[PDB]
Amino acid sequence: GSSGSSGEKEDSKTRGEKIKSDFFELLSNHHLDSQSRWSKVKDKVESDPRYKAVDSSSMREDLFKQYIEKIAKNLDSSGPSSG
Repeated sequence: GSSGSSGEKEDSKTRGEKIKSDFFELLSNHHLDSQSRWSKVKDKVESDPRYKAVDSSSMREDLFKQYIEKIAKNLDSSGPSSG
């Protein structure tokens, strides 16, 4: 991303932080797959009120794309992750 910021502030003026966390949670919960399609994830997440929280579209495509991008590419596997 481009927008930078230290730590995390939970103010009323801007409560995007929490909104961001919720977004990821949902997507991930939908067992995202490399062949993930925004149109699909959207038609599936739409049913959820959390998806309504995000007003800015850019955040949706960007965020969603970000997560998916990581999946497709070599997944971060390290530690006891493997059993």
